Amino acid sequence: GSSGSSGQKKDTSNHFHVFVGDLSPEITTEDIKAAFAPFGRISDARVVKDMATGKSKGYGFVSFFNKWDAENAIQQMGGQWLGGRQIRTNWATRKPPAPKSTYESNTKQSGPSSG
Repeated sequence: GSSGSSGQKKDTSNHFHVFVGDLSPEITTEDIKAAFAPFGRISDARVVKDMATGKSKGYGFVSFFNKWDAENAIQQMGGQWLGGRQIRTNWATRKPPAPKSTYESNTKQSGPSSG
């Protein structure tokens, strides 16, 4: 059959992670997995919980194997209702762009030598 395994790396590096918030107080990890299921194949997914009481933090995270899945969800899901309340979605992590670019030739040399 056609090769290519689903995910042979325990680390979530080649995946597209998505931030999720505004979740209801009962919304579990399975609620999120169900909600984002029709948008793509999920691997990592959880409901953030407070480290002092162990109760719902309000936010969660999801991670899709392909970009197109995550992109679709961020746009569409960001305004939909889950558990009877709205939710908020965006990219879990990003990187800022560079300011500007130019070119130069200042780094000249000669090196009158042989061997």
